[PDB]
Amino acid sequence: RVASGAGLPTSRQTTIMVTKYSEKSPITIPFELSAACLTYLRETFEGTI
Amino acid sequence: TVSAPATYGNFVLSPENAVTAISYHSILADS
Repeated sequence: RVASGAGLPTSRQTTIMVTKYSEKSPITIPFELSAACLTYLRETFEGTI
Repeated sequence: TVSAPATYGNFVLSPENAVTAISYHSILADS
């Protein structure tokens, strides 16, 4: 607010409260893993090159 | 008496019981 110099200024609340509502949105994506490669990774065998 | 090969080659791990092992894992859910 600006200090007045001509008119008598009315008193006011210097702080106001506003309410905002939120919007919701999901995002999803699938992906797939072969079992054979998963067994390779899991079972740690290392004998041959 | 004839000397036959003892293993299925040399390129994969040896034991022939692999059928029981994989199935058992499903139940539970040197070269």
